[PDB]
Amino acid sequence: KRIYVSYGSPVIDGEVDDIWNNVEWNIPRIYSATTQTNAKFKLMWDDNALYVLAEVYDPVLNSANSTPYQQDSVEIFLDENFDRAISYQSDDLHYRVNYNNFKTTDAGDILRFYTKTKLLPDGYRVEARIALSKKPINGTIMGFEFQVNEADSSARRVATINMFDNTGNAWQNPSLFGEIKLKGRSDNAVVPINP
Ligand SMILES: OC[C@H]1O[C@@H](O[C@H]2[C@H](O)[C@@H](O)[C@H](O)O[C@@H]2CO)[C@H](O)[C@@H](O)[C@@H]1O
Ligand SMILES: [Ca+2]
Ligand SMILES: [Ca+2]
Ligand SMILES: [Ca+2]
Repeated sequence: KRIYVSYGSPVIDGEVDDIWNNVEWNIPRIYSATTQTNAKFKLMWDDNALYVLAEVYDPVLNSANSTPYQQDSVEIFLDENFDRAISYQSDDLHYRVNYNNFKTTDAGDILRFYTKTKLLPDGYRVEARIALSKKPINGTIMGFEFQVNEADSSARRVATINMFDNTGNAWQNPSLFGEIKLKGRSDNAVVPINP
């Protein structure tokens, strides 16, 4: 299915901008296995970028495994041109950041990826910017996926949570991503914001 993304320009600092409160939480509900770990994320776009704000409830944080996706982490997938190819094109993106803000790319220039995290009681927050290369406009559709890796005290991934793909294959297959449609940018810009 499809998430409608509002226009707006958050500050990347791991803090919840006022403007995030005007936008709805998306709840990923596709669990590989049962787990106490849950998550929610909000999206926003501006002329230059896509923005993700993710909160994970996860009582045990682990990143001791040297395999990135075997650490408690979130992953963001983007099919920017909306090709929906069955294998990764050169505009496809697959990014990951752990609760300590350690970033990895599986596909795409990591110079486009800017993140902050914050430890919360019972979990963590990720706040992420992805620089877009196609100038987005109202009505732009992109393919998107969101994933949480849940690791336990044995230093190994024990579960995944996905928004859209239930088949383990988003890392290989962009056609599996869901859809985001960008809306809400004014046609006139601003004028004089009066004092
Ligand atoms: O199914 C094993 C497969 O995993 C690839 O790792 C994936 C991971 O399974 C997935 O959940 C996450 O989205 O992305 C990584 C992409 O690295 C692994 O790299 C393959 O060698 C392996 O066959
Ligand atoms: Ca912020
Ligand atoms: Ca693509
Ligand atoms: Ca965990």
